[PDB]
Amino acid sequence: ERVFSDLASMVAYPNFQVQDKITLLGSAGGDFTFTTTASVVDNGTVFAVPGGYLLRKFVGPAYSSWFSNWTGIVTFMSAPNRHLVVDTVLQATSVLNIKSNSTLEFTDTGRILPDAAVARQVLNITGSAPSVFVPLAADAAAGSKVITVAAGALSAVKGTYLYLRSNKLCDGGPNTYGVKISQIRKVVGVSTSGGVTSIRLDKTLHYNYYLSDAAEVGIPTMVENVTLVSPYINEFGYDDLNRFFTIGISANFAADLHIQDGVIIGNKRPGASDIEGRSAIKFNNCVDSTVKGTCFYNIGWYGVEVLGCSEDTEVHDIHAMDVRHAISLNWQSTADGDKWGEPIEFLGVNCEAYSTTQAGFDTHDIGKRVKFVRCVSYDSAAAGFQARTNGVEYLNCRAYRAAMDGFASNTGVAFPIYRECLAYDNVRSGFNCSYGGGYVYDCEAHGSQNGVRINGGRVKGGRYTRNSSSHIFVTKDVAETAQTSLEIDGVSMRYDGTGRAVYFHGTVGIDPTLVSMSNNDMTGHGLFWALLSGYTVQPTPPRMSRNLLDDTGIRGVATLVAGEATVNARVRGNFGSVANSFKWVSEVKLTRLTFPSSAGALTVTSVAQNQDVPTPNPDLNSFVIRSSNAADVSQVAWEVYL
Amino acid sequence: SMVAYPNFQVQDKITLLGSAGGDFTFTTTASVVDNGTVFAVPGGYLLRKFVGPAYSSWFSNWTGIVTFMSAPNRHLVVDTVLQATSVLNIKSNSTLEFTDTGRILPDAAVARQVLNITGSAPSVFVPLAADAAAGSKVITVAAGALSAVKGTYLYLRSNKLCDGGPNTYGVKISQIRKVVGVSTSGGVTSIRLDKTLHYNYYLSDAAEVGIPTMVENVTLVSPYINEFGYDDLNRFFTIGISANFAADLHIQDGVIIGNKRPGASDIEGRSAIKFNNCVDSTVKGTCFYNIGWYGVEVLGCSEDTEVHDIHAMDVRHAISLNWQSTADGDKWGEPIEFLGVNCEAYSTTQAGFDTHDIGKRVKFVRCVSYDSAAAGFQARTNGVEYLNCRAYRAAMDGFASNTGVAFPIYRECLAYDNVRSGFNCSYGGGYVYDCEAHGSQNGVRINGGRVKGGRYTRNSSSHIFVTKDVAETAQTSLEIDGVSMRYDGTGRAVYFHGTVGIDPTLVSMSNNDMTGHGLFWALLSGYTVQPTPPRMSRNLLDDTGIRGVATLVAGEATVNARVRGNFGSVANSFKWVSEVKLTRLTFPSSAGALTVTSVAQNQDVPTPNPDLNSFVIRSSNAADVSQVAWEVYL
Amino acid sequence: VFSDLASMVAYPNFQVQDKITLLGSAGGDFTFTTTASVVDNGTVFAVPGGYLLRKFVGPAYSSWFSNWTGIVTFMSAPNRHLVVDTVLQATSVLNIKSNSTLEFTDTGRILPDAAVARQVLNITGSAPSVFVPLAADAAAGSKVITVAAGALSAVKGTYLYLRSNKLCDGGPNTYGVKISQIRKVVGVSTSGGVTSIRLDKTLHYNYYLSDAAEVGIPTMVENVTLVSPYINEFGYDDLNRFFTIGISANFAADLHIQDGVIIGNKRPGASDIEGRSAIKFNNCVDSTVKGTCFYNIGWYGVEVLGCSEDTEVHDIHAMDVRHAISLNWQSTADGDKWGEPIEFLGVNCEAYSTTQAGFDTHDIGKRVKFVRCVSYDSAAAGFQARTNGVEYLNCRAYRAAMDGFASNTGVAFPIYRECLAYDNVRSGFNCSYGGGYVYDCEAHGSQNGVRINGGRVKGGRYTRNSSSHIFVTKDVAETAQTSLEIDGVSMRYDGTGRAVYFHGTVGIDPTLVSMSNNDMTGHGLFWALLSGYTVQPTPPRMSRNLLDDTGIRGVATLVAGEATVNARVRGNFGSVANSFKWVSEVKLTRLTFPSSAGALTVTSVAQNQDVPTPNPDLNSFVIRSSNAADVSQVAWEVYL
Repeated sequence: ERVFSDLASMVAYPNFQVQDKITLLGSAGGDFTFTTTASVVDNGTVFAVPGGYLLRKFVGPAYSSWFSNWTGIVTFMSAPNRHLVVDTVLQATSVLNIKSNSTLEFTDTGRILPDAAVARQVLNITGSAPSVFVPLAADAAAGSKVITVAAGALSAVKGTYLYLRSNKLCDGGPNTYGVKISQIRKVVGVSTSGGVTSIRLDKTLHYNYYLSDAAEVGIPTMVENVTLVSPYINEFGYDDLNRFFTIGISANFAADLHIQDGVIIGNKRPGASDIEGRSAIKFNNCVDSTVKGTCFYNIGWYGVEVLGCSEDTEVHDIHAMDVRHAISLNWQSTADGDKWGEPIEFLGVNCEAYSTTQAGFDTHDIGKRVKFVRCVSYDSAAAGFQARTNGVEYLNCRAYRAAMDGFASNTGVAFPIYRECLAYDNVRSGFNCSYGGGYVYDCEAHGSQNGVRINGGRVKGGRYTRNSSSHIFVTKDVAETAQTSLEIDGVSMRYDGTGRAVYFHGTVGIDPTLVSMSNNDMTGHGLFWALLSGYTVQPTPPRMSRNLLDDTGIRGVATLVAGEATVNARVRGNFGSVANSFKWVSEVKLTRLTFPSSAGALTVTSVAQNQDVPTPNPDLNSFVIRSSNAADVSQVAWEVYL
Repeated sequence: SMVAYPNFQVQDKITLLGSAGGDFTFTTTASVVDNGTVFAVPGGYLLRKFVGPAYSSWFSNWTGIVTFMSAPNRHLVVDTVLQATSVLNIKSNSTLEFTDTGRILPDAAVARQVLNITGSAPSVFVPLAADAAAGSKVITVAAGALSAVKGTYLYLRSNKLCDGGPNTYGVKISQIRKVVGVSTSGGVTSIRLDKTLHYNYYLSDAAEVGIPTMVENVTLVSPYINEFGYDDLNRFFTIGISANFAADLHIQDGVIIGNKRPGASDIEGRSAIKFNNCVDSTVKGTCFYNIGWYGVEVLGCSEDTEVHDIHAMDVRHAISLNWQSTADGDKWGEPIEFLGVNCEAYSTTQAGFDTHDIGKRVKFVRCVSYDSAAAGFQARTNGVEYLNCRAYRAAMDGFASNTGVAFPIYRECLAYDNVRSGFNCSYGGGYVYDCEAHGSQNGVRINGGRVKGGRYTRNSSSHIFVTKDVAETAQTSLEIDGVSMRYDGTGRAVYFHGTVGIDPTLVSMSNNDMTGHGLFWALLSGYTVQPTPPRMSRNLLDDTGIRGVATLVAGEATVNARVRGNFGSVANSFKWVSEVKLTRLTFPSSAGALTVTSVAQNQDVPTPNPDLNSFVIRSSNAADVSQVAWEVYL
Repeated sequence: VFSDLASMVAYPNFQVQDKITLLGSAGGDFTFTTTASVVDNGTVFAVPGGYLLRKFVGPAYSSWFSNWTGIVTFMSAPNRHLVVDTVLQATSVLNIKSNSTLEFTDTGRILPDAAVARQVLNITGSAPSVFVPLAADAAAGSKVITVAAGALSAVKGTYLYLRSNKLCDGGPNTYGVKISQIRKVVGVSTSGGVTSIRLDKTLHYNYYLSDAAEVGIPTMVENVTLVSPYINEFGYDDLNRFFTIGISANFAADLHIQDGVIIGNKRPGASDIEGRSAIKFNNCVDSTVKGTCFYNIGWYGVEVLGCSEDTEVHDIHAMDVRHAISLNWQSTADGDKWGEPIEFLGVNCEAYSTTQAGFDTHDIGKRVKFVRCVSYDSAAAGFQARTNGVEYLNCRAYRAAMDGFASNTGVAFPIYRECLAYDNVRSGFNCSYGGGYVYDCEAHGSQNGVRINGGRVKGGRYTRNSSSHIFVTKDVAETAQTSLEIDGVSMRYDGTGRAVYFHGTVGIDPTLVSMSNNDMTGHGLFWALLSGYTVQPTPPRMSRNLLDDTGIRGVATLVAGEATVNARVRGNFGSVANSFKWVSEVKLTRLTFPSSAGALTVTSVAQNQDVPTPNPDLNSFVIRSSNAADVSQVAWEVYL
């Protein structure tokens, strides 16, 4: 039974015995056990004394308020299997490394303030790539459950990881840097027969790993099962104290790293220029890792940066304000040598971005199986969403007030897919997939120069309004890009006092006959449903089927007399030869409703359009129904389409 | 008795027993007594020594718990059954967490609120120095007009009216923002905000800004308010958890029960959870039973609010975004950016999921309403979006708008056995995309907009009902495209309501599946003169006798087929006939232009046989011997 | 004070007033008591004269306990919160009771007994011991049920279990499982000899007196939270260390399982073992599994059966299991069974290398939905529906050995919305058993993109399918063909299969199919495949499809009432049984209006037949007028 009023008194005491009950009072107080066994001093949980060590007695988490200084915190977390609650405002003077099976948790008022003297990383979760590789014993196709190596070449330990690579190029996107393939897999079974060890993986392979590509495998060092609960890195007012950092949380070769909530603020001054590499959270070669609920303010580079062969990565519920990209999947520069890995299986869901300096949500030109679900970007300085890898899918995303395009692909990028996405008041376009096609399904764009820019693919369903030039702009990024077939079907693209329905860009080589337009609502555009520019000669129109161009004077019944009737109706057409125009006429569907013996074959002719000045009256447009039988007196139903 | 003890000295080492007691320190420094972590004793105070959370079991009384929570930076674990006699206020950077056994029983002597999380409105406003349009990252005020501290909040308002919906009360705009940057130059202070402005804030509307005192960063973990059996004890409350001017309030799981008797009448204002002027706040997983008013009420300028995974049973609305009555003076704020996801409602006394007539960017995703006494879902603000929601057995409509409300959007929503209709957007248009309605009087009631895709069955009157709430509402164009609305022994495909002035020519019907309806694909009532029909393009009406090949003899062939039409003049009917598509398959020199005539329909005496209906293909060339493929559409 | 526990518990003269401390392992403060206590050797110890109780606030810790037996004893009561901060070696089932939480630190584990395969965690209520008849019919949607006054005592906040002889109606129900539901009492009143019991949730079947509808009081285990359960560990198979069921729940309410890892009740990649599911929910309500990972499981990852209602499975990863998720039937071979799942959500789940279907139901269950789930490398299907009207939203199947998505014998109309199927061997979607609704889906890399006997294929996109994109067929010839709408589908030629294959062998009538506004570009004369017809069948109705991309719109000027137009007009006019007779729809619109304007028609369709490669830029048709003087300019558009 030994009681001490302060730390210095306790640690100077020379008479401790192992059977003693020991108590410290004050801000780091607690109960202690004396031992002679060599213990790792950290001045919070272990203290040196004459004759041995004092060990704080506790179950559950450790608390930062137990520690004398930052140095001790770093020492404590240098070991695995730690649970530390940050319940004080810590002043960092070095990087804090976190090891396997560890949790760092913050209370409402816990903080790590970075060092104002030197910009450095705050939290590191750092594994490493293999130092040596062995060849696969045989090719392993995509979908393989097992890989094989020569017996004894590699220690395969169940529950640990392997890192596979080859010279095959990443294939998710254009991959302009020529990044090579890699994947991280967990060993779940092992068997050896005939000199070959067969290693069963948790997940199957997503590329063909071939010996002709020097397919090989090594053992990485992973940091696994790290939880960061409510990390609070820096604090508002940081810019008045010149207090910054580089990367907030940097992970490399981590597995099951889960980041929940928290706030990461201020590795640049508010509203200031971007700073290369200064991402808030960076996942490099991480597997089964997540960021859920974290908020980001005033970040020099990306909110969450995902690169290398990061696989089964998810970002949910983040709010990112004044950052370069809220989320960016990244490439790796091969300027200085080979690099390996693209992200595979990425989900961003229910995330919000405000005032990004570049695209709200971004990929670079590699990555596979990338999905964004119910994300929203507001007031981007560039695009709301930018896809640079192929076939990125967007489900129910929204972009508001982007300086350029709500959603866009980019040079050489193939067919992003937009489903029920909504674009409002983006300056240039709602959707810009004019670089290499797009699939635009049930989307809406309102308040742009053009609702969609597209060179080929499909615009199916959806609704477009308040677009000053046209609702759909068939164009290219550059003239060299190939136009492909474009279907526009079931789209509501009515006239609302603004632009035309569809703009064909002759300037860059658009052939309108590669477009087909079926069952669209183009009501109100009259003779001005199309905009054309840059044509040297009048081009042939798209195929057009059962579109709606007018809402009045569009169905009725006529009675022939002597084989003919004149019908007043909003029939329409252009019969001129002006180069930037189409020659076209309404499709008038005729059906016979009485059946005299003089019934003949019916046709539409004599289309006249009222050109009263200054205001034309389309209700005095007319056409003639003529029968091949000059005695025809049939009643004929008529319907006017485009 | 520890507190009555005469002679404590600072050095003295201290222990309170009693299984919920502990270790203590003496001090003379002034401390706030709560009889749980701090006690007055002659000469000074005893402070409990602990790290991590406090526990309710440490406190002698509810009043001590209240005093403890009256300060910010508190973490309290409720590990006992607490008997409230006053409101528990929670302040910033605080957590209230309940164990499996912890509970707050409401005050039995006074029905009152249980939890309050209450910030305050600004005490003074200053005008904006310049117009700030929607999308503005910065606002300006005269230098020295107020002190804007980075990390703190601003409350902006003007006389511009909220614009999310009809706004019949004339609620004015407001928003709450966080200061992230401040610069002063040339007598103007420019304040950079976390999030951009969502309205124009104009000097002409007396745009102004003040500093609210927010309660920020509160977490309520598994709140258990009241318990089953409460009604036998006559133990109720008014509002369970009331928050105003809060930021980052997060409520997780828990159960809130019983501010009315089970199945009893509603009580105005008795919401389980109320969010007024709250930002970045959420309710996830909570369960609600026997609530007099709304499960989660959301009002004022609440922005970026989410409700996930709740279950609400015997409540007025599970979720309701609200208006504010301006009868006694101006009010400010509509909700902006609201998500309800994966929520369930049972036996609501009014709509399952609701808005009033203001609110912007409101979305409901995979929510479900069962057995509502009114609608499953009610939109009273404009452009509410519903994704994959479901309504079962509502007493009126599965999904509905209301008077004056524009264009709800329904995407892949499903309506089953709702008495009146699946979807009722007859008040001001609707967009009904790939939806389904089964088991109603009418699948969809709609005055204008779009019904695209989807599938309709078991509707006794008709699948689609083109009508209005009142004859004075405008009919607008209606597209009906790609809809499956087959005959299944019940109603017709489309009902045109002449009584309220519906002009069928404003309707267009393309590529729908109307198989089986025969001559009775349309219902019409209230027409005094036969109306002109909708445009119709390549719909399916029959599945048999609908494609073949005919050979002309002397320019003619008679073809048996399920061709159909009505040629009469009855006011409540359409004159129409099949679209028969003809294509030539052989190419004699006598090939002429082709036409359909002599449509005849069988009228056998018990049941007509449409396989014996016929038409004639006639050529303009009297010697034509062409083979002609024919296909029958509506 | 003491220092080890033989030492503390040997002490012969404890009295109630003593202040006691154990130093070292499992250390803390204690007090003495003479009241009968449940010895657990962690929080309660027997001592000369009575018992020592550990003093603490908040959770207990497994590090406090001398052995597994004590852990089991502690958790045998309700209202327990235990943190597993050690590696526990199980030798018996751990039962968990109401209002309890079992939480694991990253290193905490339960290692199963290597000597005997048994269950690890049990959360076990019980069915009623007695039932009483309903006093009146209670239709679906009822809020209240009635019983004779005094027949049963219904306590607010407790539960009821309702059943009748009516058969479960979610699917084919080949075992004849009967209906049941679990409901919570929220109100009770009695009048005129009848007790009316108000329920939390409404009834989802008609409960009729003619079906012997009855109700009893089950004993539920309620409010159990399992935080990060870690069951078994990698390398278990080297120690022959297995189990049967990992977490088995029956008659539980508000059981919530968060994260954790369950591994190894079979050897890696070994044969399935009947019944050895990782998690099993039987007759559970308002219960969830979120985040859990599963490896090397003999049966199902999550098994859901009985009248489990309002069950959700989110965010799981399952690798080397029979099914990741399976809703189950109950065999009635030895007697009557009751209950089908009602209201089930699977969201954001991932399956790899399942030995059978990735995500599964058997032939009962109502209101089943899978959202954003993904199956990789299934040895059977990615997704299998055996109950009626299972809905799939934005789900993905990759490289299944059979079908990406499939129904099965006697199963009606699964619904696929925006689902994606890649490189599944046989098909992307196989709903050829009983119809399907295939909406905006994609299938790439299969023998056939979709196999279907009736229903709708609407929208979507199909590529790289070796036989055809759509296969109109049946499982067996006895299955009914119903109408099939194919509309708005992109099913272009890309060097692989045809657009649509009509299976005459099983009696497919092509006229029951309608094809409108599809993109069939590139297929030329080979847009259909037919087999097993003995007589040329009549084709589907076709409306405004795209078959060619070049030579498909122009303007012709008639001369003497005719113009020859070179265009990619197409048709087949032969009689070969496995072929259709058909021709392009050429839409004609007059652009000039001479007095000699007559009615227009297409004739003389001529198609180049150069060997080995035909040149369709040499195909032609003639526009002919009824007026031999017609000189009209005529717009022409070529469709299928």
